[PDB]
Amino acid sequence: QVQLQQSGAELMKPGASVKISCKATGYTFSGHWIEWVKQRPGHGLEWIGEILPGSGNIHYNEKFKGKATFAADTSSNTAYMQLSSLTSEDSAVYYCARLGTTAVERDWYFDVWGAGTTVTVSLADPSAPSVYPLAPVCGDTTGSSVTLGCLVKGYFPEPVTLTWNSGSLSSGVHTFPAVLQSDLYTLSSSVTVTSSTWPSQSITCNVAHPASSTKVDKKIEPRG
Amino acid sequence: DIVMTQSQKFMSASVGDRVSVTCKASQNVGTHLAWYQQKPGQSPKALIYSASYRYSGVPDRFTGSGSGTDFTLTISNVQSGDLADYFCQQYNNFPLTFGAGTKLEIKRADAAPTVSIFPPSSEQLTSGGASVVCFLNNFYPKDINVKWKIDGSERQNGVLNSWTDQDSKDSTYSMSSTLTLTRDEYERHNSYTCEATHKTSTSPIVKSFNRNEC
Repeated sequence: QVQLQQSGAELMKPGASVKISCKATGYTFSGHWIEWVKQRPGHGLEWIGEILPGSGNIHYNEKFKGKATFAADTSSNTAYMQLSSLTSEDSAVYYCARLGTTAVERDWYFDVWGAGTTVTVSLADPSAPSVYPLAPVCGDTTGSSVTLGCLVKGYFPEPVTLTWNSGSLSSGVHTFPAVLQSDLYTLSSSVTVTSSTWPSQSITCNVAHPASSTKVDKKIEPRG
Repeated sequence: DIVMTQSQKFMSASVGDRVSVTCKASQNVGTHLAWYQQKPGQSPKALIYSASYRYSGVPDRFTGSGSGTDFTLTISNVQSGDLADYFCQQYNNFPLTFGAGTKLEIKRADAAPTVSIFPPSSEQLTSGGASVVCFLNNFYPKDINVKWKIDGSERQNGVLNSWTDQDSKDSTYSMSSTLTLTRDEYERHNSYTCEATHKTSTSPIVKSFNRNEC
């Protein structure tokens, strides 16, 4: 199956440069253009440029003239984009995509996309999250179901990964988008289970913050 | 650059309905236009190229029309899986430019929010903080209002809210609201109240607790 695999997330301080990759399988790597696109949160997609592996032909958007350059290694079926002199406005998700095969009509659309590579550029320093259990009010729980929560406060940068009971709890989960205040993020997640399931059976949120190399498990305890 | 404008940010349709997404180009691009579908978190896929030609494998429920500057993607017999973002792309001139996208919402039956309030954990209080969290889960339609009360009087500052995308399984929306005080402030009051107002009732859904209880 035709596929584009992009490299993992990057956290860079401004002024640095970053080089992300895009491995293409399985087709004739030199028979299609590789395209590069940028998506900042709150903005539409921006076209960066394109490269034809093998021939080495390159085209770039003028808005990225001195910012992005492309390369394609035909022996490894891998395309590369490098970004120089990074600033806050370079923080975005970057997609590689294959330019569909076209004839005289010049139908220049993308027929396969990579999953994207997140680049975060900031001078704020990584901070590990505090993970806080949300147990229901000491009072009653009349209903047939009970909702528990997990509050992930004061971390940077995005993202965190949150699961419940190591992922074996997926129904009834709402993980809410993080909110930014000052230079720190806060994230909440709720899980709703049958009243007979908790507290008789344990419930734990599992939080991973790769940028700080941190993992936290918090078992939700009844308050009394 | 040629600016591609999708003036509708959201749209709603019932299963079986017919709905249309519009895309406006700032200059004449003839028929050189493509449409894409991007499901949440998933990789975008091509639907239409050359304004009206379906990409291979795309159901015939997807039709495209227009040429010059005004383009329309029409989705007939809307299905559950069609819950996604749709955006256009011009390729009449380089640099290629895209529209900002239009999210398709699925209509469903009205549903009041399920409200839960949570006091600050003893862990957070140990560090001098005190966040009160209120979940408002699985309601429809998306518009909702949250009001915090401390000792019976409204409280506005220190509140941060977060909303989910439409759930792909039951088509509801959820919201999280967090009131953050210092421990010093938090221990100077007794009653903390979360109040949810939703079109399904003039009476707000009220969840509350007292620092007394246990």
